[PDB]
Amino acid sequence: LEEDPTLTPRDIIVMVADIDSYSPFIQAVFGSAPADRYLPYAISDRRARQSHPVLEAFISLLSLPDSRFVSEDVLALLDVPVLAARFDITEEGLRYLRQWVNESGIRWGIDDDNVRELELPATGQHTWRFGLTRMLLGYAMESAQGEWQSVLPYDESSGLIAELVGHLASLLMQLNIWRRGLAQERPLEEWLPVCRDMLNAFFLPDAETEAAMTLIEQQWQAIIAEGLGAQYGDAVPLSLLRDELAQRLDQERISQRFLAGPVNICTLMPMRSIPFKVVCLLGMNDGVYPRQLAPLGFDLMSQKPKRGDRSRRDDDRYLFLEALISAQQKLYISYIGRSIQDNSERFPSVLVQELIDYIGQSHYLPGDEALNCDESEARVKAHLTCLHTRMPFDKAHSEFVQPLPFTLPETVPLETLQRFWAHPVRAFFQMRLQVNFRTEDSEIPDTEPFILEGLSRYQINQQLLNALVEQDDAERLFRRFRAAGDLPYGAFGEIFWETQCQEMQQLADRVIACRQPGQSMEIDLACNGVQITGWLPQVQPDGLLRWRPSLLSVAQGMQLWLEHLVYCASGGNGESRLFLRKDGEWRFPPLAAEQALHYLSQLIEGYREGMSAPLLVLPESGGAWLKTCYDAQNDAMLDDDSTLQKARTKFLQAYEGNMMVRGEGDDIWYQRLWRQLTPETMEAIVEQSQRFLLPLFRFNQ
Amino acid sequence: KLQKQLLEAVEHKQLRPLDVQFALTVAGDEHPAVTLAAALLSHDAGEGHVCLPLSRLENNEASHPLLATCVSEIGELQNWEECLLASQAVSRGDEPTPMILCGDRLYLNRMWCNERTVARFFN
Amino acid sequence: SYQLPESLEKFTPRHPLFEAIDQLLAEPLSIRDLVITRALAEIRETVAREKRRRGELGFDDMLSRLDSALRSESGEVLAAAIRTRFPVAMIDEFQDTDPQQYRIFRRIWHHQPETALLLIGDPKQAIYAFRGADIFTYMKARSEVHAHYTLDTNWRSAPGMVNSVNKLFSQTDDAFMFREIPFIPVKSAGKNQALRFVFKGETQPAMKMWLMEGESCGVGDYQSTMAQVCAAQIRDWLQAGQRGEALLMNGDDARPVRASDISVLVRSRQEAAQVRDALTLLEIPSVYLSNRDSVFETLEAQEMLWLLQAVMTPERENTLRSALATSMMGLNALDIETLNNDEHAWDVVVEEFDGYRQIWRKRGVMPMLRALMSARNIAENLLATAGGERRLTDILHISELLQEAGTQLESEHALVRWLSQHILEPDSNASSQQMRLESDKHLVQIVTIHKSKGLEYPLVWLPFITNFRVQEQAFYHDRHSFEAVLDLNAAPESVDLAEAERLAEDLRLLYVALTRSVWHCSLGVAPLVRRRGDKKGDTDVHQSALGRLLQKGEPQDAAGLRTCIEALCDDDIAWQTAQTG
Amino acid sequence: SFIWDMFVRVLPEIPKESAFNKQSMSWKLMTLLPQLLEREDFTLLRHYLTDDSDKRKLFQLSSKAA
Amino acid sequence: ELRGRIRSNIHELRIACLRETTDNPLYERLLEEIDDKAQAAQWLLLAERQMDEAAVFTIHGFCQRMLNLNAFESGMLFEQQLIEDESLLRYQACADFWRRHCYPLPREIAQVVFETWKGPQALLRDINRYLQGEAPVIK
Repeated sequence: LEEDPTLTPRDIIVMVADIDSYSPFIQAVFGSAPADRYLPYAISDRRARQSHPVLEAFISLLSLPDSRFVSEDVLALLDVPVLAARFDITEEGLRYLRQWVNESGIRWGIDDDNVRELELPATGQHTWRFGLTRMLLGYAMESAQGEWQSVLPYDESSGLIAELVGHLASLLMQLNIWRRGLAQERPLEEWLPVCRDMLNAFFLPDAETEAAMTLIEQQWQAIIAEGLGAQYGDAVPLSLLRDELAQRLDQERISQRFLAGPVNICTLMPMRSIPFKVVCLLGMNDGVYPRQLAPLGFDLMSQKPKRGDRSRRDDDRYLFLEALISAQQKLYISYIGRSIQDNSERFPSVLVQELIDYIGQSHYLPGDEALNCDESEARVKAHLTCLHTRMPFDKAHSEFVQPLPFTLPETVPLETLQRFWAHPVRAFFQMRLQVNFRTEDSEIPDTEPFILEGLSRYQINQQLLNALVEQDDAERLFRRFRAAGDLPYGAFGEIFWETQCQEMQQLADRVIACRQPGQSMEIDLACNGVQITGWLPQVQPDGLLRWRPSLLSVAQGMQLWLEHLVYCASGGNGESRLFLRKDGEWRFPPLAAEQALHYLSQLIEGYREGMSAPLLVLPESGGAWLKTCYDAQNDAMLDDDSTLQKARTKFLQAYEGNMMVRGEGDDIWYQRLWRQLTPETMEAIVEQSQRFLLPLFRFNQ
Repeated sequence: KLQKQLLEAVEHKQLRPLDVQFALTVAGDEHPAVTLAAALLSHDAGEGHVCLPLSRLENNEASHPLLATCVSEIGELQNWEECLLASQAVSRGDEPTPMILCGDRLYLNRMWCNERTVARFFN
Repeated sequence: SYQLPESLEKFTPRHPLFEAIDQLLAEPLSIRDLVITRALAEIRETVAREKRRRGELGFDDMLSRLDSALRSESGEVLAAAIRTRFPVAMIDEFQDTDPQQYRIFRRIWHHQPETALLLIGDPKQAIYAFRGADIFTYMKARSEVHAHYTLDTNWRSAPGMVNSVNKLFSQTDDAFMFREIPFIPVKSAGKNQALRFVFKGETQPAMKMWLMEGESCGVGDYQSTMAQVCAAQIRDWLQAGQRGEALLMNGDDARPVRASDISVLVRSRQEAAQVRDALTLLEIPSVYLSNRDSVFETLEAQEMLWLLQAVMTPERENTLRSALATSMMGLNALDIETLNNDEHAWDVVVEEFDGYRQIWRKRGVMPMLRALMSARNIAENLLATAGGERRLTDILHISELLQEAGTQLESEHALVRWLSQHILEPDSNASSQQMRLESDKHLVQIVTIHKSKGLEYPLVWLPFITNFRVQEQAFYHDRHSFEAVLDLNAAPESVDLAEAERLAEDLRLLYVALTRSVWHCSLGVAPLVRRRGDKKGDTDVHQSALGRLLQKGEPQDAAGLRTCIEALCDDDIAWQTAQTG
Repeated sequence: SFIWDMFVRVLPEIPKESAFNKQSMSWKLMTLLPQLLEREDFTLLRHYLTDDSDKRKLFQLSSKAA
Repeated sequence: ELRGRIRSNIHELRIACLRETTDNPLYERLLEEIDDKAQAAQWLLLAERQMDEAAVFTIHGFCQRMLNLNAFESGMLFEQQLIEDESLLRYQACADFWRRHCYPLPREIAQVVFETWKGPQALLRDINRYLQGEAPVIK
């Protein structure tokens, strides 16, 4: 259109072999066209999508009684704004509904009668009735008293936001009543008002909705009118009418904007031939054109081919020639040549192959005018064919770290240092420049929990342990978690409980063997002219004793190290200990107050530099590199070249993950800084680890 | 029973569907007097009431022939104290039960903790 | 343990309890033998019944339906129409067939002349044992058919390579552990006899083993020495051929060696990190073509999720600075620090998303992914930054993946829920895999055996041909009826039959691996032992595939293996020792 | 429609629409087929339908026959 | 690829038959074996234009095109919607079984069950490899 001066967009037409799969790309590019290069379009024969969520929701309601009613499907129904307005559901309360149905434990079907209908054993829990009972007893009373009819109260709803509970309850009794109603076979004369009853019972009409309601009512009336006028009397089930409605509803199409004025996109209608100057075609690969529709099998016309018969194959073969002869100036024929995945070969259709063969056997290029007929044919075929490429495109980013100014306040909290030192790489992001990666809330689990893993079982172990150190009962707490629905059904809960309690007993008795009554204390001490304020909770007067049901890690032990440093800064003679699983133990001896303040000064300057620029302190891989290299007998640094490959092996095998442990390199905080680990940054990390973490093994015992 | 009548009353907007849910889920198939009592106490709780004398709810009879429908159970049910205490959904303050009655007043049990601590604070 | 009655001279039974105790011990006690069968019947029954109420269909169900229609009484009538319609049948790649399919073919075309049947396949290259393909049905077919023919020409490889691969498999007769797969010699072509591979003048042997030094060795040594050695030789070839030293000529028309004409063949995936690291330590571009990883695994999906979430909810400062803090926007510490304190420049970025969200609602998915691509101009950023094309292509692939959901779904909550839904599940769909970032120029290819079928290569290596893994799961075919019978209890005879079948499969893999090398290919070998005590004189090489070719089922050691190697070492095969260099 | 209009204009005593339509014979065959079954010539349809049916196969056959 | 190679072969054979002089020895020996060049050329002309519907399939496509041709004996539906994600269906079915055959079991019986494996996920992972294809005979 730039090359030719005047050509109306009314006088360009592009046909296509298949319309529905091709349409999203056409619509996307023609809606994403730029400003100056814009030209309008008019797509014809689009699939009829007038009120798509309303139609899909009504079809889902008409498919009611054969569904197990997953909570995901229930909320995918509930998202409709018309239903939300009718059942007075708000978008701000929708988040509360999401988190409450995710966390309150509503996973299986609607009710235990449906569960028994599906011949399964009656679990008696994990239903919508169970979840509503949980929610309403949480509304009534707190979760500290216990259980009233062996179901756990749910204290997340105790205010004025509880109206959505009754809203959802009314919705589910309406669903239950219509589930009961829509199962039995009925004749047509009382199948007639069912659609009207459904429409008025569920949907409040909006300004736009009446078109969809009229479509549904007209289709229902037409179907049962055909049935009644065809004189049928026996009852029919709901499934046949549901699939007939679903097939007939989307069979409507749009042929109302054929000559709007812009460029037109449409499929090849039969016998349609209009003169035009520009005609373009798409998708002439083998096996897609012409579309092959086999005869049904019992046909008798195909056995006796007479003159007036019509075949789709010959219809397409005639339409191609009619489209060719219906062109005046230009023709644009293209096809998919090579598969983009494996770079294999595909082939164009037989019609296009015949056309290019006739073209090649028709003319000759002006260059080699008398060389050879077949060589000239091959040259013409090579010259006419155009070959595109795979990708359209056939300052740089700088290093992210930059120095920053920072001040040193005279009064700093202990919790600030603890949060910085827990993980400095992410601590540079999460508090300094106020960026954090607030991940979206997770999925609702599909079914009841069979086994327990991760943070849930960690919390269960912690709640078992804080009672085991008190040596209180486990049976009531087991009943409370069974009412919570966080345990497997039946005696498997007791089987799990036996293993957990017997495994935690060996951790518990070690804490009992040295537990002493202690007290909390408030740190008010200065270092390098900087006052430090903090609260030290539950410190025994004769030392330290911490415990936590976790595996041993260097970052875990360094918390105890900092605890012992701040304990020795406030006088505080005596050793310190920490207990973990598998009887892992840590031991730190007391030292001089000046030495403790010197180490605290080193950590303070480390924090001061790390706040200005994100200092690289890897707590576990660097510790794995630095531990075996260090020898405890000499308290010095071995530097033999034999260990210079063992250190590489163990550091790499600790950094990159195994198939059983989560990859330490698989963390977006580290992935943001670089894409690939480099040996220079490795050496820098080794240097920082040797500069900072090395006092730990000097006093670990 | 009373489910269609109280849905009609929800359409009348006199009693909230939340009150309907609370009464249904803590009554089930218990005494109809207990069902109406739960519905009315949930209604005044949604209003914002803190106390609920038994005489006021007894002589209200807002929606139904209370006496002529309630007299179906064993013995003299007009002695409403243990007539309610026969049901499992109420207790005098011994078990973790949502419904507690102390001073011929029936109300919520967290509200019972608050009301009894302020009642022993007052008198 | 001592209830064997023979132990009188070891450590008379005189009572029957001392031998009934061993009678009790001879039968293992478990419930798995019952529960596996009881679940296996009902799972298939429940799936086949549940598919009826939805009316869907499957590839497994369709062939079973056709077989059942044959099993009905009208099979003669149903087969007569097929015989009339198609009086011929041709089958390519016959090595992947099931007894169901062979039953169909046999029933339709085992009789009724004027109708023929031509089967074309190979007993070798049958490497789809886990793809539902049985090898024993081929021998079952060959026990009924009685016409056998074999081609001779090759058209591809060097005559010396053909002679060497004939000689090395001509060691022992019926070497495939089966009397039904006899390997016969084949000849080369008369036009490829001028193919030579020279190295500083004189030519080079086509086939060549490399061997460890030591009485005993392990898998760690097998990886660590040989990966370094292979990388060293590949580097030597790469450095030599760039100066016209080594050439590949067919007669006189020669060319140097490049990266594209050098590849390697391996067994599995977990080993490949060692090979890739050892290759890139000498600064060599390596790409792993065998990966079928989903694009949703990479960080591009995370950044797209964050961008869509921030453009859906542009209100809070935290969720917007989360999107601007991503690597693809390409900012720095000073950039973010100036962005925090400048309220006007902050509000400009706030206000552009206000209109961008309206454009999102009006236009769908794709045009906004085009518009935010064009507006920040990050195409030239990733073109300037090295290695950014891999990060760039995944965004366009994700955008093309989103269009099949952006039309069938309309709610903006649904799509951002859908993305996080597929984040936690890497589905193995063919459209979910990664496209090739640069399949256009000269690189080094690392591919596995299973994808190596039919692809020709000039030169190729083979480091891991000695290693093997013993099967332990009870699954075997009968030696006469050829029925796949499964045994619940551990029967050592069935275990041995399964091990023999597995060894046959490994030898088929070796035959697959020692093809498609027109000039030259090479491999290494080790006297690795799976036993714990090393110096017992009983090596475990013959347990593997290649060990049977040299030891013929003999417990040997380094000296005997060395003599067996150099017994047949003559001017086409050349042996060499390998030092850790 | 034009030929139908010519029919109405010329030939008398014919309604504006016939009782032979693509949906009419669906329910007509629905009614007729179980009554017409077992006539010693519908053994193929008997083998098709009489094994198990909730009129889905019958409906499909009715539409195809229409 | 096979269809395209076939079309190229028949086209080249037709041209070589009309020119009576070939270069490939295979076509040379075929032209030596030609009885009637005009009849052969006529058959190739009438066969090349019928290529678009020629019978080349996979196994699934072959049985799909055969049953919809003659489905009276099968008794299957004319039109169906295919599916591929049957793994989730099998995962639902095995857990459905594991609900009914483990929950009413007593503690002493269920202890041995808990010993050998814990969850229906691992139960499916153990026995998945025999579910597809033909069920095997159990000794």
